[PDB]
Amino acid sequence: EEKEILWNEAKAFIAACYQELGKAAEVKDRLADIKSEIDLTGSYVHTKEELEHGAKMAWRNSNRCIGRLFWNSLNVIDRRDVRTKEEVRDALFHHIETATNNGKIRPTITIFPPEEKGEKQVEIWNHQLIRYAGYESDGERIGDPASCSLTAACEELGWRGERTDFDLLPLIFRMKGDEQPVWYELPRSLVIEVPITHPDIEAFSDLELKWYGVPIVSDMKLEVGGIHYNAAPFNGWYMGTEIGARNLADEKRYDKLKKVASVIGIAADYNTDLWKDQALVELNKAVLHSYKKQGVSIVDHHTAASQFKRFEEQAEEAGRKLTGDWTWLIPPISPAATHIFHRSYDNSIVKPNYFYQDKPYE
Amino acid sequence: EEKEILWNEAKAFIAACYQELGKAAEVKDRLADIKSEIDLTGSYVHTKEELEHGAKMAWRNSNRCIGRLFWNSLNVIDRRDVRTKEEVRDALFHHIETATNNGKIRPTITIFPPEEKGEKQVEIWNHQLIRYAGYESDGERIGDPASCSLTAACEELGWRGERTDFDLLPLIFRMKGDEQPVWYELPRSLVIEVPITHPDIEAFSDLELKWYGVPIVSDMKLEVGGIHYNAAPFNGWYMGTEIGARNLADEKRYDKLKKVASVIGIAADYNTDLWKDQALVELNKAVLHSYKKQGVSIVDHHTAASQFKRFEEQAEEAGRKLTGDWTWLIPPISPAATHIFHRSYDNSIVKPNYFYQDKPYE
Ligand code: HEM
Ligand code: HEM
Ligand SMILES: CN(C)Cc1ccc(OCc2ccc3ccc(N)nc3c2)cc1
Ligand SMILES: CN(C)Cc1ccc(OCc2ccc3ccc(N)nc3c2)cc1
Ligand SMILES: CN(C)Cc1ccc(OCc2ccc3ccc(N)nc3c2)cc1
Ligand SMILES: CN(C)Cc1ccc(OCc2ccc3ccc(N)nc3c2)cc1
Ligand SMILES: [Cl-]
Ligand SMILES: [Cl-]
Repeated sequence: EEKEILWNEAKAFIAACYQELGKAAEVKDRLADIKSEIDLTGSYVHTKEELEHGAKMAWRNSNRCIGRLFWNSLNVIDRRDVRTKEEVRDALFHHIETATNNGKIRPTITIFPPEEKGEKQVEIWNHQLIRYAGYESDGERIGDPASCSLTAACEELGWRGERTDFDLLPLIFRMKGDEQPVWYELPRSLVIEVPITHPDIEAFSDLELKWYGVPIVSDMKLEVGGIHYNAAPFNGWYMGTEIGARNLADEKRYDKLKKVASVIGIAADYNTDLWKDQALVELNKAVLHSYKKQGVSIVDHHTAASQFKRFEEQAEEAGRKLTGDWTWLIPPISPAATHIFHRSYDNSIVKPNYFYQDKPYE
Repeated sequence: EEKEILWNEAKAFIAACYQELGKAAEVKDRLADIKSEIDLTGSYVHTKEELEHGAKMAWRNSNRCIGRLFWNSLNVIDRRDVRTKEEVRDALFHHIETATNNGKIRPTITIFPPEEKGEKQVEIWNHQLIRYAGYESDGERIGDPASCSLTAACEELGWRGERTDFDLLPLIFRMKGDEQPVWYELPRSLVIEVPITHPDIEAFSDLELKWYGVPIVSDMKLEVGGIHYNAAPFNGWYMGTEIGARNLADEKRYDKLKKVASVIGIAADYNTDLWKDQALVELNKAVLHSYKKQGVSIVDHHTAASQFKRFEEQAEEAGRKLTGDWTWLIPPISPAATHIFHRSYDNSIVKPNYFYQDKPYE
């Protein structure tokens, strides 16, 4: 039964992957040797080539991703050889370093041993390798409320935050066999942060806003040809709106719009003044300015949309069906100013792809 | 066959309508007398009460409408008695007047004779009773490009525009029997227009922007209990983003953002400056300011969203399933700053409702 769903997903993936790689004749035999390995072992192992390309296809099939134009240049790191928690830690540390690249961010994925029996070899608890802690107790809100449950979990395991609004969470993951995860504090020299300043408004620094340079999503499962890589953190660079329009602006996140309106010198009294909209623009301007000023890669939502239009064009030209999630592709500011808003997308799920999986904490 | 689909839609509507009206016991007999009239005549006629309430239910079921909180106060004008084109014209003229109400806009619908055999008694060509003409010929673009095909149609029928960017289209509709529609120029005293000025930036008047006060959508079919009112123009007041973020901003409409950026004194050179986003905010501020300054009703998208949240609450409280089209409910500016963005909606079609129908021109 499980042996079957593995085989069908394998046939579909190998065919498409070898087609794209210009190795269509190699299919027949590779497909045969896989079928054998399935019968014998209950699973099969990807070559470096299959895995690298699979990860790339997976990004290409991510309906919600506006940044897909660069799918083919993803930097794939094959860490299926790790066996220990020191290795997992060091691989994660290394991911941060090479992906950050002094600010010239390389879109990178580190791939760990896949699920065996549906049994995890490694299980990463972090939502992102770099994120800020969050604390809610007795009317006191500190840091990122989205990180509240993970922070409280780390604090059960012996970690303690300094309770600034920007405490870096430790790396926390669990190895197969161990009932409890381990956690490792992050070396500050590895983590680039960007202070938020405004190009025109000097007072903007009084808000003492900052964000981390590299978003490294680490809780999603990569699925390639019937193989489940539940631990495979990947990154791109940020689109400014992620920081300025959501992380810093959402009421249930940092909720800074009222403070932003104050430093930019406008009233936050009437809906008709559109002070929130104005706050959002200046904050988003601020974010872009600050990242560029420091040498940390970032894209604005207009450029991002232009790139994604090219992705649409490149897709049709290659004879590939395009898939997308309109509700996630439009940017949270001025979406009607992008072509994305004015067309529709098929939201079908094609594999290889990245998927949600259940959290171990909570 | 047609007699059947009419009966089932009638049973569903009368039941729900009499339930809401507190007349549940009157159903039995009203339903019986309808069934008779169906057998005898092939159709049935709504009472003033059924029709009024039906129009209200139809608005309430409009998935794409953010303004549904006020569904129950819709002002229904019953003009099923018109037989002539002078009557149709005068009813349309009257709609404009009472709905405008010196700027204190009354949400109004005028209801004309429904389709008989699926045969129209009246067929309105205007998309809205008040709209601006549009001209595209030889690299010259004038007025509203969305009105290009209707403008060219009116010009076939003997109308001629002055070719300003704001020529008011004539009312144009066709009566049953007549092979061709008629057109009637709009009396300027009936049409309120609002010049666009900015509260802070005096130079904004140099753009010589204006818009009409009352959007009166006139090409949709109202369906109430199996009866098709193909001619039933209705109106609300504008949400500012409709004018500032779409009509005036869309490249395929008035396309004013570059001009807006110039008068507000910012460069329109780099995506990272977010000059479009900034332009959009000031233009939208300008629109709201100008409507309020003149005494013409308008709502901003934040207030509109707050009202729609109340509509959600009022719906659940009344034990009614809520339906909505997320992609149309979010406003085209700062959607993530409204609760609408952060939840989902069922997009099922419930009748009574308003529907698209095929255009007679084109
Ligand atoms: C290179 C720069 C990239 C940019 C600018 C970019 C941009 C985005 C943005 C803005 C989102 C929406 C995030 C949200 O609203 O929560 C997104 C979603 C996503 N991106 Fe990308 N992305 C990039 C690279 C990548 C890479 C390298 C991968 C994986 C190999 C990836 C996979 C995804 C996935 C899976 C989602 C959806 C996650 C979900 O459903 O919650 N992206 N992308
Ligand atoms: C009272 C103030 C009202 C406001 C502020 C309002 C707001 C809106 C807005 C902003 C839209 C989206 C328009 C677009 O993006 O193209 C919309 C759609 C709609 N509204 Fe309303 N509305 C109001 C009253 C009404 C009334 C009185 C009716 C009918 C009785 C109505 C029926 C609809 C329908 C049918 C649509 C969807 C049209 C389509 O699918 O293209 N609304 N409304
Ligand atoms: C915690 N999850 C259950 C919710 C969740 C998981 C992954 C998510 O990924 C968003 C995402 C993924 C990849 C990205 C790559 C680059 C970029 N700038 N943003 C990116 C943003 C979002 C929400
Ligand atoms: C694939 N296309 C040819 C068909 C198609 C394209 C865009 C579609 O909708 C995009 C869209 C989404 C939201 C909107 C909200 C308001 C508005 N005026 N237009 C809006 C338009 C629908 C169908
Ligand atoms: C020409 N049609 C095929 C496309 C089309 C038709 C009606 C449409 O109605 C939009 C609409 C409808 C009712 C409204 C009521 C109030 C308001 N402020 N806007 C409103 C906007 C939009 C597009
Ligand atoms: C009905 N809810 C309990 C379930 C539910 C609510 C909102 C949902 O999505 C809203 C939504 C739409 C677009 C988004 C784009 C980006 C982002 N970070 N979140 C976004 C969230 C999905 C499911
Ligand atoms: Cl993030
Ligand atoms: Cl309009």
